[PDB]
Amino acid sequence: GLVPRGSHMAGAQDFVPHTADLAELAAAAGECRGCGLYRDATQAVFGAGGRSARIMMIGEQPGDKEDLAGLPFVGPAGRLLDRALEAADIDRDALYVTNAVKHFKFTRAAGGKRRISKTPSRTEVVACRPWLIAEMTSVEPDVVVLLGATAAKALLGNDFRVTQHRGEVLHVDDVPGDPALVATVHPSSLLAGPKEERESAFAGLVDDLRVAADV
Ligand code: SF4
Repeated sequence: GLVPRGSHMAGAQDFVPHTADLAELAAAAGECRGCGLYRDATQAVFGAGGRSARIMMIGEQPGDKEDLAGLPFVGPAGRLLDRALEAADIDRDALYVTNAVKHFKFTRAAGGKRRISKTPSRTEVVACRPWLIAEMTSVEPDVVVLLGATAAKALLGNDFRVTQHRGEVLHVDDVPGDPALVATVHPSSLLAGPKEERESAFAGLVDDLRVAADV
């Protein structure tokens, strides 16, 4: 064909430039129309960090605060994650942090105090995955921490259950570079609930971060 058929016809793939440079990738994501989420979001929120990072962390999506900060993990969940990283003795300079989808999907409720996140469909996750693959091949992390169900399923499969594999180092044969994978609870889940449950859950997140950092 004058123009061939191929992966560039699906999802975000044709918006991803043939460069591993994270600044160029982030600039290009600002123009992505790979699914419908770019329309109502303020901006794309690419990952943050550098290519020497040994640990990559992936959440679900930018939330209300991130959508306007332009940066991942800035809101209350990000502050809880910072507390856990510090308890786990993990250097922020060793991290590249991002999300399975790069545009905030949301609604409002009258009387609300924030835009309410809505779950990306598996269709949206698969559409945005080209960016995640670009990030992973750019950074070459030794280990990927998957924060919550959307991010864990993005790499481990749509049937994967975070709740059934806590503490475990995983490897799957179609992830570029074959990094270790550790799936854990998303920090937003630890913000609410009875104290004893939040405290036990926090300790478990610190444990999983420490497993990842010991890879
Ligand atoms: S969520 Fe991902 S695939 Fe969809 S428009 Fe945004 S960057 Fe592109």
